[PDB]
Amino acid sequence: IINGYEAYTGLFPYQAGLDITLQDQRRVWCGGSLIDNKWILTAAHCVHDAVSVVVYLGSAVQYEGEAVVNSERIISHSMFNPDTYLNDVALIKIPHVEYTDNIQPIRLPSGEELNNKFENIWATVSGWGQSNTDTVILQYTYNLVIDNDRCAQEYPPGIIVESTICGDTSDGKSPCFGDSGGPFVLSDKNLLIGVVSFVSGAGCESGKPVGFSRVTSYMDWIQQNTGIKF
Amino acid sequence: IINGYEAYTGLFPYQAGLDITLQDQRRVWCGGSLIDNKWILTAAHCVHDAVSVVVYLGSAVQYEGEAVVNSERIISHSMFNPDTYLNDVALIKIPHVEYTDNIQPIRLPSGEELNNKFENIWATVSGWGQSNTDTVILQYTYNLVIDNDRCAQEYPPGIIVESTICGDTSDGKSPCFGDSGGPFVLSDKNLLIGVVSFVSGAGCESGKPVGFSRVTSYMDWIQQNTGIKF
Amino acid sequence: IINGYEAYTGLFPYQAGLDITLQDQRRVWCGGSLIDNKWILTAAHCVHDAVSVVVYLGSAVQYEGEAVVNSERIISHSMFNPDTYLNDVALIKIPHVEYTDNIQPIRLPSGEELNNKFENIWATVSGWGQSNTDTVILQYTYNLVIDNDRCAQEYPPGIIVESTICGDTSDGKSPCFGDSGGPFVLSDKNLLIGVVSFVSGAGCESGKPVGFSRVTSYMDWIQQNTGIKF
Amino acid sequence: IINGYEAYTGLFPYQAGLDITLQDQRRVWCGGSLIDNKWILTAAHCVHDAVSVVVYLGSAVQYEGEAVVNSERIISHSMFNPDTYLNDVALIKIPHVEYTDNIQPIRLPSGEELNNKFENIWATVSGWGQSNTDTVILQYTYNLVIDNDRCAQEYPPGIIVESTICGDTSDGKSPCFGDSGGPFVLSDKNLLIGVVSFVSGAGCESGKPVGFSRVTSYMDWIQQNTGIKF
Repeated sequence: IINGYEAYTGLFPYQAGLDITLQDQRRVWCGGSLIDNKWILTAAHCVHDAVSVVVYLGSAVQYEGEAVVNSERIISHSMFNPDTYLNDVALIKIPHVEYTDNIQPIRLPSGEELNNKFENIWATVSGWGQSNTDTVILQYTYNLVIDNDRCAQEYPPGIIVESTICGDTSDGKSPCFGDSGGPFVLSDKNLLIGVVSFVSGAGCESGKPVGFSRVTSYMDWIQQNTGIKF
Repeated sequence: IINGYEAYTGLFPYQAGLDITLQDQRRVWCGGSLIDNKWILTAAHCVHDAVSVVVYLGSAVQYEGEAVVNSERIISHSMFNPDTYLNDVALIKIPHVEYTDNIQPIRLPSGEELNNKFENIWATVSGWGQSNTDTVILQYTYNLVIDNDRCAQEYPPGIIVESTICGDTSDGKSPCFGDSGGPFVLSDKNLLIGVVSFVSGAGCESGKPVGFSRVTSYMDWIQQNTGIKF
Repeated sequence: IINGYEAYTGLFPYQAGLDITLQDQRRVWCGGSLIDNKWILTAAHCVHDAVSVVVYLGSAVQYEGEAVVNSERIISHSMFNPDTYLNDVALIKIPHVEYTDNIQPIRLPSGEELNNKFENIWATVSGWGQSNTDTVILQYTYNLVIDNDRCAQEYPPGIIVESTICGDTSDGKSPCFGDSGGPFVLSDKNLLIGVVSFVSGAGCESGKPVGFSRVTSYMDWIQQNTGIKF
Repeated sequence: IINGYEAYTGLFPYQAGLDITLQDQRRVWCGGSLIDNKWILTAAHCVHDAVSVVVYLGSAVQYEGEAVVNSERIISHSMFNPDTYLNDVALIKIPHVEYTDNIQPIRLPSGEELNNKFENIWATVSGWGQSNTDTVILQYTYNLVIDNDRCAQEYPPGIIVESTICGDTSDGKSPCFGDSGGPFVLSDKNLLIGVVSFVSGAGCESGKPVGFSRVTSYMDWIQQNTGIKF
């Protein structure tokens, strides 16, 4: 997160830290959201070629956690398109983790929330991605959700689709590399509305909107693959 | 590095820490070696699909450095084979950095050294890869160089080639994920003999040898691409 | 607030901005908390000698508000002691303001919360007081609540009493001049636990605890003077 | 300033903005005049109980300056009477500031000017006091200097004395709360004749005269305390 603020342990109890080992032996970092005792929701671009994932929960300090578990299964969206970031969502199954004061799930949309586009709403994004600073502490910032029409003109045709939700970064506060898969949340409602998916080709300090996977568009996929009815 | 020793600033002044941003926006970590004021030698598997790299020099703390520089250009071996790790070498051109107590280049082999296979010599490998400990301090260990024949027996046929140099990890001391691109050095000679290339399919704690790109095999390529004679 | 972060309009809907004119004609700024449609809770040191107060509500921008009203009456605690800051609480009666999306009351303690000391809890403090920066935007930070025994040793004898609640500023984030009267809140419970009362004689960047009026100790006074049963 | 004109940087290069921290920890704003590279002349009612002051010079924007300096010492008139505003003058010693296009000293009266009462001359008053507009830009207006006799008739007996100089505000243009300590200057002569001292009990919009400390009456005190001869 560029120009973010430091979180303390317990502030974002649903935040997951993912230490990912790829098929090519590289080590990648991504964020994720705890949506159930046994499930983490993240971005497909983070784990589509992952071999294993160490999941950190319950701490603002990177590579630390009140619970540190290994992924049991990775379910990357089958129609994920690497070129357009279309369908950039994935589920990581983990051993049952008991909720505590620092480990709590984030709520997923249901009912009417499924038809809400959340335009012009301030949401909170958090992660351990690149920042102007040198810190291992979880950072966060607020981004205003903009309408898809305005967002679509900031990217090449075809990138911004119905299943995309964008956050404005015109104030210089923005998710950056390493924040991928992280939660975009309506704090008031403890509701997950997006998953950090992509930053503009212009970079994190371009003032361009950041793209997120619109959670309401993937609720069927989530329920079907987790078997959980949210 | 699993079961390694803890380094400190100034101990390995040729060690580069690479914070890599990939074309797919993922953030990757790799090590490298300072071979000239403007050049870093690392593994092709680390940066073949990278768009930019932040280079940390002169500090044993991960993501810290006496000199923090951005890559100006990345030259990855055009004949690199992702499947076999053949020709796993790359160069990162950086803006001229002045050598200090904590920032020094490592010697590259020349003349007769170019014909040495370095069999049965203890070499030092260093990096910030997985260590089974949550530390941000650079680790290192000594691995014995074994002959390619003995090493080939431990890998699928065709993986270990003349341009591969292996380090034995039977002591249980071994480079691991995240150490990729790191230096394999003959300490007493201050000579670079290998670049961390691949771990065994069995993992880091299997006592299997680790493969490195044999530097003597790429000295022509390095000189061709850097325009520097050694 | 020193080393705080910027709030957006609607983030802290209970925050009040007070533009105070004193008996000596000086113009002072203090924060306050909206506790009812007709009442603002602030510090006695801010208004004990005030002639009039302009109350700003509903905006993160200083001197701006969705509702801007004038005080009708000021009720400063009769036993306020200027020398020790004992009983540093005051009520400002204002014309009925209707709650909106950006103007909401903060909840006051009741029942069991009245016996809770809130030790080792992270609370949020906000205001437009002195900051390292040049900004008219409301800032906030988090301070850990410490026990009174630890706090008492950081000040001359007699300053820290039962009715005082302290926040730790050892991380360099702290309320500063102009933040006086502002809210110290348990965000999770939307609960007001303290009113910014005093900074150490050593200043805002001393790392010394900041004293707040412990709201639970003044609930009777509040209910009796507002006539409202919380 | 009520009903004044908007200034801009460089227009009143002698204007000082004072962010004052009081002994009671309250934050107060007052204006002042740069009379020397190391001295600011202001009102005693502003700083008699102050512990420190941040001095803003060279900018028309409140809390901004080409030079932002901290007070080194504050000398308030020892015979200042809070009840009558008698001897309402103070000096703030600051670290030597170099004059620029936007930072220049104002002339102080000497010789014959010391005997001039300046009756019936238009003087310019400036400040960031209350303006019935939410602006952060310095305002100014012209007020006619009236004779003390005419002025005394508008105030309770004994308030207007020989060391008081009054400005008529019958046009509805008047200094107001927050303008305290500001300069009252004969523009064409670049001469300081008064320091904003007090507004009428009737308020700023009553057309009553505003009292200023008559600078010619304090020239001896200023020289005594600054060790500078004018």
